[PDB]
Order: sequence, then C-alpha cells, then structure tokens
Amino acid sequence: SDIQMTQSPSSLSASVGDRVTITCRASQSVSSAVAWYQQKPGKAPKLLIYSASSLYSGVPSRFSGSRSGTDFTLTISSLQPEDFATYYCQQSYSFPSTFGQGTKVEIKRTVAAPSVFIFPPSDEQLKSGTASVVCLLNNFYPREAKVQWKVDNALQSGNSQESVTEQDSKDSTYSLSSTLTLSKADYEKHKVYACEVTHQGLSSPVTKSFNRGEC
Amino acid sequence: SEVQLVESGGGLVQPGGSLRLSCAASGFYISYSSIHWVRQAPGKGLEWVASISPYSGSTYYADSVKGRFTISADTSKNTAYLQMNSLRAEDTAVYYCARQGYRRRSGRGFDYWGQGTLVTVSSASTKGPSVFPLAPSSKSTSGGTAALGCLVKDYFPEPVTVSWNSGALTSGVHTFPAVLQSSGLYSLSSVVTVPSSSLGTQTYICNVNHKPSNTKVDKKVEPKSC
RNA sequence: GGCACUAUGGGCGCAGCGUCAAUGACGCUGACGUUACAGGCCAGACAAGAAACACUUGUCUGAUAUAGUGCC
Repeated sequence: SDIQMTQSPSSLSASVGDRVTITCRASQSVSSAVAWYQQKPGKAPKLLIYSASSLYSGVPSRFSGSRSGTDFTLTISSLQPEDFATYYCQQSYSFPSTFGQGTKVEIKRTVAAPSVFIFPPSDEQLKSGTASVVCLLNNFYPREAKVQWKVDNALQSGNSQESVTEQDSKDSTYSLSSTLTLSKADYEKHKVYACEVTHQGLSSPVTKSFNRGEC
Repeated sequence: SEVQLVESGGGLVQPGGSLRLSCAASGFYISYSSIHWVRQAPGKGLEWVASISPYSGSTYYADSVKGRFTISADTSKNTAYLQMNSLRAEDTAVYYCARQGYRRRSGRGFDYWGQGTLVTVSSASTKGPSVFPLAPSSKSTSGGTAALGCLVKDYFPEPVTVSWNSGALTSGVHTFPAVLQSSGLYSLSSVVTVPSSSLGTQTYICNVNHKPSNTKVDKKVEPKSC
C-alpha cells in the first residue's frame, strides 16, 4: 500500500504578478512529512519547502507552504520571471517515498501567430533512399496548433512526427516541428506535398508547399 | 557551497545488463546523512529509487526496482553506489543522487542534489547521425527572413550537440527535441531564422557533435536554384 | 498457560574457576559474606544524539522481565 501523492494541476499558464497555487493530496496521512522542489529544464531539483510549510534556504518570501489534512499546497504569492519551472511534491512519511508527477508553470503572453516554413528532402537524403519532408512553425503562442499533411489534397496520417520547443526566454514563444517520412520511391510518385497549419493567430489556416523538382 | 555531489558510471547497456553508478560527496561526510537515488525518465517527472540510512546502513527500495538495484555507501571512500542488475528498458532515465538534510534544519527534505547521470537501456547499438540540410528557399522571402536548418537523422543514443557557425549565430536558433521513430533511432532537427539579404553574403553551417559515436559533423546549408 | 512464594544492581572483600600470560593481569561464578549507596529487569509513549528503522541516552507511564520452588 504505497502512499500516492496526486499533484494538480499538471499544467499552469499564468503571467507575471499573478498569485499561483499548486495542490497535492496524499492517499493516506503523511503527517507533515512533505517537501516541495522546483526543477528547471536539464538541471537538478532545488528544495523549496520542507516539513510541509517551512521554507528551505535561498527560497524568496513569495513562496509558501500549507497543509490541511492530507491536502498540501504550494503557493507563490506573486509570480516572478524566475519562478517558471516544473514543481514537485514529495512525501517522506513512509517508505517507499513518493512524488507528484509535477506541475509545469508557463508564462502567459499575447497571442502570436506562427510563421510557417516547409522543407523538401535533400538530394543527399534521396541519394540514400528515404524522403523526410519537414515543416516549421516559428515563434508563436499559445502552444496548441494543428498541423495537417496533405499530399495532392489527400490527408496523411502516421507517417509524420511532431516536436515542440520549450517556451522562449526573451519573447516566451513556442516553435513546432513536423516530419513526414517516406521511401524515396513514394516521394517520387507525387508532385504536390503540402503543410496545413491551423492556429489561433491565423484567421484562416495557412498553407505551404512545393513541387517535386521545383527549383 | 563547498558541498557537492557528483554522479558517474552511466551509459548504454543491453537489456539484462548491469551498470554501477557512483556518487562522490565532497564537502560533507556521507556517514551522517541519508543518501537517495532519484531517477527522471526523459520527458517525465521524478521517480524515487532507493535510500540507505545513516548508522544502521538500513536500505529501502522502490517497488519497481525492489530486487534488481542495491544501494550502498563506502564511508572510507565517501561515495554511495547503485548496483543496477538485469536492466530493463524502462530503467532508462537520468539518475540523480541526493542528500537528505539535517533533521533539525530541513526535516526530511533532500537539500543537495547531484548533476544527474544518464543511463540508456537498449539492445539497439550505437549509431552516428546523418546530417542533411534544410535549405533556405529564398524562392520566398516576405519579411526578408528565410529559415534554414539541419536535419540530424537516425542516430542512437542521445545526446547530440548542435551549434551553428561555431557558436556565433546563437540568436533565433531553435534546436528541437529528438523523437524516437518506429525504427528505434532518434532524429531531431535544428533551425535558425536569418535575414535573407545575408543569404549568400553570409554562409550558414551547423555544427553537429554526437560523442556517443565520436562523430563531429559539419553541414553547410544553402539553396540550389535553377 | 494461571496462581502463590522466593530471588534479582553497583562496589568491596571472600572463596572456587579459568584464559593468556608466566606467576602477571583481567574475566567468569556464587540464596557466599559485606556495604557506603542505590539500582537492576520488560514493555509502550515522547525527546535528543550528524539519527524515519536499528543503536545509544534521557523523561514519563505502567508494571513487567527473568529464573527457582511448589500447586493447578
């Protein structure tokens, strides 16, 4: 019977100055044996709160911990550009230890539309028998954006894989990647390859494309 | 601040293999602290793995590893170890060692963390990446800004290091996460947007460096016209 | 298993008995004396010791914990 620590929300999109609250619940009582860590990408976690409400060192005052039964909450009183990491709760009341699955806390900015670019495969890559068609969405906000691969006005599926950056530091935008993979034979069997992007910043879904030998 | 933790000993292992991580306490004595291993599967959160407790040397394991991994300290060496046996692929993560701070100063909080050591479990073998250019089609230049990049395809494992024009031109550069393909290899691509006046005038060459296979590639990106 | 009764530290000597030594030292055993003084035993709660457990120490609460002898 492990103690589970159900963190929520999984995500959080706020803007600077905001009051932010992150909750976590223990499937059983853990007394006050609860820690809070902040983790920025690629780096190790930093302790913020120990014993469910005491603030570890180096932690500014805007951070603060709280317990009520089995309900543990971290609250940031006024969000600062530095306080934009993922956040985890931990129970240390029994073994085995448990963590939340985390809370990603993202910056909120004005709605920005994507500048859409499209790339055929290389001659080097076709020299070797596979075709990767790569489309780019650049410096937009928010995150959610659909990309639709039509080859000769026909929707594709499953032969393409997306990929998204973390939010920028300066303008706090996103960028997304999509790659249609084909055998060099299937690539040479068609002329029109198109990349269809629907995003909030766009009044009408923007499209980019190319012919096969187009030069 | 002289307190430090340093992990080592990771890398790629076949399934069923074994790997032994170290953790090098400098700035305090391991003898008097509880020492923990926490892993972080890539793209995931933190999962606790094990701890050995001070004085009694009593140890504790995660349900998922309880039987394959073994935690141990060598007080004479001020190093705690992790013996991973009979590895499975879902054991792939960055592995961190962490110190539990002093009972009367941080409770049971983990107050100092290592750097993390990456461990991949795969029966896939090493593969250097093939680097193809996404050429800037100045065929279209609206905001006087074309996008160019390098596709870094079909490598294993990761990481990869993509500079651009040897460290200069860091601005507007968007290197993307790798993605696992149905093959079982990774692929990622890095881009940079630039003025399309300087298209030709400036020349653009991405600097790929996949040390797991000892490949230092450089690829030039440029259109090919009629 | 229940009930009764009896015993339970530390020195300090006395004996016996050892081990290495080399006739040295320190153990071990006494319902063997003696004694300033007191403790000792078991368990739980709580605290502290670089301390989640284990260990050691302290306070508090209970009595227990052993053995022996009977009876049931």
